[PDB]
Amino acid sequence: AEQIEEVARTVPGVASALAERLEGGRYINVEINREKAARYGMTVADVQLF
Amino acid sequence: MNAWLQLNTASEPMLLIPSQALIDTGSEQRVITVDADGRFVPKRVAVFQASQ
Repeated sequence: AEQIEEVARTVPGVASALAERLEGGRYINVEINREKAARYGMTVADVQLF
Repeated sequence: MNAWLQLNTASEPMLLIPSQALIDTGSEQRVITVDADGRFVPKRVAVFQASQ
């Protein structure tokens, strides 16, 4: 879609061309550590509440 | 009684920019530099730490 979008703008009659991305999303991952949490007697569910 | 302690600590000197000025996509961090011409040119940067 990225290539097609740019060839599309080279065309004489086109004013704009934009292909929506399927994975341009941003994430903040909280990768919970079972062994680390267990130390404090916490389950994954326990941590996730925060 | 309860008491709230606020601490301020200074780090080693590092390049300082605002936080909204930094883009982080997980595998790369970048800022958008403004050129002498006004041209907007991207530049890669290495983040040390951040606060406030």
